[PDB]
Amino acid sequence: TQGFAVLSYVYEHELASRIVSTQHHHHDLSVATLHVHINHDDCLEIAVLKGDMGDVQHFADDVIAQRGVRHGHLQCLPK
Amino acid sequence: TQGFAVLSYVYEHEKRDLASRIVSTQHHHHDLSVATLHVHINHDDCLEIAVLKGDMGDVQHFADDVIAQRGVRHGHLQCLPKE
Amino acid sequence: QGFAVLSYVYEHEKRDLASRIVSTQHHHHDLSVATLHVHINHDDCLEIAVLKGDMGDVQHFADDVIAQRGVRHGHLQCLPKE
Amino acid sequence: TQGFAVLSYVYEHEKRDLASRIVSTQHHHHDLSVATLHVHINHDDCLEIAVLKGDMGDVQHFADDVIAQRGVRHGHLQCLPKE
Ligand SMILES: [Cu+2]
Ligand SMILES: [Cu+2]
Ligand SMILES: [Cu+2]
Ligand SMILES: [Cu+2]
Repeated sequence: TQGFAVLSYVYEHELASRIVSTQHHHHDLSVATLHVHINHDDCLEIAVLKGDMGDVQHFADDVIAQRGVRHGHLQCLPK
Repeated sequence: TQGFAVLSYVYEHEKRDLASRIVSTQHHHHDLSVATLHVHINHDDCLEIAVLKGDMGDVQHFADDVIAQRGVRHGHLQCLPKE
Repeated sequence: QGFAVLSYVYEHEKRDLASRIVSTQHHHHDLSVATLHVHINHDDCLEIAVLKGDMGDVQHFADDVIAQRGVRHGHLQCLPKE
Repeated sequence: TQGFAVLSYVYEHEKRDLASRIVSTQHHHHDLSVATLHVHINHDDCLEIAVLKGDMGDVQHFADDVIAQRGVRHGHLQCLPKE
């Protein structure tokens, strides 16, 4: 199954480097990411992903199952 | 003078006590920040586009500080002062 | 009192729908941070809007978007102040 | 020359035919359009930042056409050719 997906999460940046590195390990899955600096400590990120829905879960696992990542949510949009 | 601005730049996410520093200064100045768009342009390089809002002088000074970090390339500020 | 992530899919060529979505968003521009738009296919757009403010106001605003005829896959993640 | 580019511009959202044309052109050139960030800067005006990818001739021709529409203001292009 192919399609798009939306992966949102909150984290304390002071981890930011690890998450970007994690996304690049799957960068042909990534379309773009929106980042909002919600307070001095916390970041809100929303990554839009495109491709195989199995690759998507692996991306989401690598990000969401990390310590420090909160409020994770994956929405899949299969074709 | 108030307004908006678009600050863009490219950096290497591995060479990244820099990555930590870029996000850290945005947070120190988060009153200026609206939102940032990040595109992974290849395995090594990140394009970031930071939309800023506030006093154009403060925006300029902030942007210069970001661009002056070793490893930030293609640093570019487009100012949109209020009409 | 918090943030939220509003995400939805719609057909951009639907003139009344598209006009209504952006019109509601501009009426509540004070509750809006920024929106990411990605083109899904020839017909369909994916938008992700980050919202900020009172959770009541933010939810009512999101409901006004999601209730529009033609908005698909509408989803709201509320992120109340911690 | 392949690469990326950052195209930014401002327009009034009440110009519905202009708005529809901007998005329809992005979908027409879907290969060129990566993603777009939109900020509702006030009740009337929109700021959009489109990230583009492709041949720099194609990207610049696309940007010209957007900027050439009456009602598009503050049109700006930053070209990032492949390094
Ligand atoms: Cu942040
Ligand atoms: Cu990156
Ligand atoms: Cu679209
Ligand atoms: Cu707008």
